[PDB]
Amino acid sequence: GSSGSSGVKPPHGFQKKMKLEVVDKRNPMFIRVATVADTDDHRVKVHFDGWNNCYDYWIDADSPDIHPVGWCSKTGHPLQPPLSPLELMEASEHGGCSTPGSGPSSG
Repeated sequence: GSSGSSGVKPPHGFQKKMKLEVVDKRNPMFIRVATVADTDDHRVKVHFDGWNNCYDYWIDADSPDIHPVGWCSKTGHPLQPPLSPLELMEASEHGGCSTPGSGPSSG
């Protein structure tokens, strides 16, 4: 492709498959990383890396709570890391025996 030209303007100013610091609705004093899954007319589905998709919610891209990647420095507020690299591992069925990890020693 890449044959021609196509210029347009953004609806709010956000993109998909990107990162952004979102303020936990339930906790306005806590912020974590997010991932723009889908950008609506005037909204954007912010998905918290790890946190069960269910958590995901449609937040206004123009919302004052929404902050760009690096808003922790601007204001100087501490950022909290997302879920563990094992908490997002779903549909993991392990069908096999295991060995006991216990057995002290004394005499």
